[PDB]
Amino acid sequence: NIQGITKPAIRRLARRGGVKRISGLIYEETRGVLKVFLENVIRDAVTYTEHAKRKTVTAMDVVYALKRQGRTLYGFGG
Amino acid sequence: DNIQGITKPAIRRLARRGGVKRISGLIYEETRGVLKVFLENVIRDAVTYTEHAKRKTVTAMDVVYALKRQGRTLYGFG
Amino acid sequence: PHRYRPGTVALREIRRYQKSTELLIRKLPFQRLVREIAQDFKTDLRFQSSAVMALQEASEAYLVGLFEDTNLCAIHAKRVTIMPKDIQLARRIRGE
Amino acid sequence: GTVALREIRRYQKSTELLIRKLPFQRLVREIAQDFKTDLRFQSSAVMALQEASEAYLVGLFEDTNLCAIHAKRVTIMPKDIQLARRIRGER
Amino acid sequence: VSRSQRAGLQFPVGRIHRHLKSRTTSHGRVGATAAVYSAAILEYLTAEVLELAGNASKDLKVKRITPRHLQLAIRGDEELDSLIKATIAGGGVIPHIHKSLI
Amino acid sequence: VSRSQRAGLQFPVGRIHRHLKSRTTSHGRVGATAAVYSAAILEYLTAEVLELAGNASKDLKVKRITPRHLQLAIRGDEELDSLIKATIAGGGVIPH
Amino acid sequence: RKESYSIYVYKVLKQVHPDTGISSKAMGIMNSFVNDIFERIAGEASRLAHYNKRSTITSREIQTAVRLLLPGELAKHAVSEGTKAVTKYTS
Amino acid sequence: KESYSIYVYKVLKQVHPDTGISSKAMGIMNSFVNDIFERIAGEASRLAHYNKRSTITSREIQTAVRLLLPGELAKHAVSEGTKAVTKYTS
DNA sequence: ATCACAATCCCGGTGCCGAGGCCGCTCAATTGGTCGTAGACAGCTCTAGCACCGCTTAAACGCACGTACGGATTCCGTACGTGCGTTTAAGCGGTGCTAGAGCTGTCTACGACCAATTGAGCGGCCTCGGCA
DNA sequence: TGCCGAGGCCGCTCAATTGGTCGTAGACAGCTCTAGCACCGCTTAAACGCACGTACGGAATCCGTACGTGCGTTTAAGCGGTGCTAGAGCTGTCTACGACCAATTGAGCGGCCTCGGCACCGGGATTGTGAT
Repeated sequence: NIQGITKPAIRRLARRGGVKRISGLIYEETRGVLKVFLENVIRDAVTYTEHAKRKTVTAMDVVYALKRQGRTLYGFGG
Repeated sequence: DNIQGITKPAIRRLARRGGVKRISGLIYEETRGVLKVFLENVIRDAVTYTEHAKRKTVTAMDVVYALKRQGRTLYGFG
Repeated sequence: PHRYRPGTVALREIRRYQKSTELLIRKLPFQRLVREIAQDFKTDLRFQSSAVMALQEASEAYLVGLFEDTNLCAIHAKRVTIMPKDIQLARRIRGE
Repeated sequence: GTVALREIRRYQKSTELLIRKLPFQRLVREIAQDFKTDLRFQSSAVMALQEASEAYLVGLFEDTNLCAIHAKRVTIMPKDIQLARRIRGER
Repeated sequence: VSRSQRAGLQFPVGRIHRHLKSRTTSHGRVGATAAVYSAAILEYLTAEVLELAGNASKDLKVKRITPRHLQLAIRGDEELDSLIKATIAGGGVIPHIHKSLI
Repeated sequence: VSRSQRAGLQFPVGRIHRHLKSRTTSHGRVGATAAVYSAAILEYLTAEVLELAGNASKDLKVKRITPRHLQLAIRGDEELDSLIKATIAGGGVIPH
Repeated sequence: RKESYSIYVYKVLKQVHPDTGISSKAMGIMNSFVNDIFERIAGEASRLAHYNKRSTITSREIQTAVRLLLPGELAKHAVSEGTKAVTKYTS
Repeated sequence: KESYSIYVYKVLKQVHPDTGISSKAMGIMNSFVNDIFERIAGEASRLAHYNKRSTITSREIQTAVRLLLPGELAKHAVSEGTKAVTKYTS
């Protein structure tokens, strides 16, 4: 499912970063990077959700986890 | 002109402890500017802390609080 | 037959995707990935659509900034091609 | 390049300060003069400022050496300091 | 007769006071002038960011401020860039291609 | 019977309760077992750090802990390095 | 009920831009910005009250907090606006 | 002035019975303990704020520890806190 | 320097969904006394910060000398980019079902406060073993 | 080889423990209506595999310079003393304004409605690309 983040998607994310030539080994490394980031944020989101005794994850859990990690996000209620 | 009081051998020592093996002669001016900027920020915050307490002597507490504001937490004086 | 010399379409894509504001990862694959990742921490979870949207936006911003730092690292080595070692250097200097 | 390595080992071995106390104290007082006229400093404040400054500069030099190694060089240059301080966001 | 009107502001002094008393520590109080100062600060900061975003929107010949214009305004000023370090949702990035790439 | 003995700890439950009450819940109240849990966490972390520092000191063949040993212990563990990121006055640097 | 900062942000916008509008997404962004900056200022004020062993938050503490967070050329103007508001309110 | 010197010394002599500590290391330990306590208190108060609660309990401290400490440290800290609370209630 | 061409900007139309304004109600901002308690203010003091001077000497500085290293040049093969044909899996609209988040009412476990007692931390003095 | 510091005995003093009171925070049960999840059919678009070819990374070579090392002279840092005085810290007074409370009324939060500004399509105008 992490393979579902396709090569053209990483190419587009690189184009938005101004990258003109992309090595053929970039994509696996970027997949690892994204997996680590998501694992770090989702863990705190689920921690908040479990503390609230809820079975659902809300946008505010994600926003609080991101603010905790140092990646404050604007436009989702926090 | 006391910024020149940070002598070149002292900058060499700081670079040696950091693992730098060979140093360009243009490094010293860059290091002096970097140190001046850092010192300016920390001292500004410390002086603000001193002023809010209506005093004329800068304690170690003011320096520690100013450093903590910048995310440069320092143990041993707090 | 018309062929553009390798390097022109890359710049055209750079301009196009730096002009837009949309998301660049497909929605359904990212939702599937998020659900599978969260499957480890908890069983039988539920995700508000806004939770997945916030996660996707945070991930996209993080990856874009990381790629910009990587491009700086690559240009530093007198290159034009970004490489895994430049990603690693960008991540290490950042502290991550 | 032998004495450089010996000094590298010796300086990572020890724990003392590397900037002389009086020049740094004069620098600190001159910097603080522009913020509030007629300020005084405890010895603890100046010592803490020196400790923080030395740690900061050593870490920055580590990052700069990494940038230099990246470009297949061994001599650090101002460009490496600038890249290190731009990636961190210190600029 | 409202406290903000006596202070000549738009942001509410009273509601800001109520939110301030709910942030203090035990046996803590909040002066009535702290709300005045905080309301003035918030009004000034919002005015600055909104004026910059309005200029950015006027450049693109539009009548509505979007996340894109907020990102353009914030990332185009050094003070607001340093102070605001958040991920504006749907704001994209500022276009810039390095010279050595062309 | 002090609450520490009831909890079987070494840190002061009463003083930690007072300190938690000072920061409070923004004019609220603090539960009974909050102090016990906080004291337990503080004791565990201090025990871990001091054990590592004592091992470092014994490896250096000395009978007293110094800030150098504290930094040697902290930087020698991944998780203690992640949790603690402060500058320790008088500790030097890890050889590399 | 869920209170929000939409009214005052719209009032400020129509004060400084009597022809431009704002979006729902921009409204949410401004809500988040105001909430975050207010939280930062309030936290700094609380810490400042604790440091001097006080218990009353005062406009002196808010001024010092604004001086601590906001970068230069913003601290000056923000402090000017706050002082003007305080002086008018006392009048 | 209040300090954690005696409790830190007791913990030290519990771990290493034949090791002493210098004054500077005591200062380092005092600052470290104060910093960790400040972090835990702030996280717990914020957690009370988010869920519209007014009382800090064992659950808030447990979630704060789970959020702040990394990996195995969180697991063992949670275990020790649970043991202490179960002993206290008994 | 010239010129055909894929590609992008500009202008015009449309019709669709979101902003902006208006109503009603309700929750909280505002007012007036009471009271007390947290802080501004005046003194005292004795701590510690600062301004001199001598002097010892270890650190810094100026100069010479040689070689290790960074930068320009050249060359070449392979990894990338570009475009085309096929396909395959996302996106949209509709349908249905059900877990579960959210509000409300009771009440019962729990924590704050005060008066008394006492016991565990904090500072003082000292010294003999760890350390530079 | 001592000297310079940490571990221990001792002085009280402030806060931690008991216990009863009393209000209230939240645990729990119950119901409601939202919203998350699952399935299905089309259908246009994006992804994937492939062929071909130019640009680019990386290596090898050469050379000039710039950086490290050593030596001798100079200097100013650090130690060690000395008087001296602001001012940080503590005590005590008295008081100025913020919290609690009761009553009340207006500003803002949901809900709704409407039109106009932004989004997509389509056709000319332009503008770098790339062979000539």
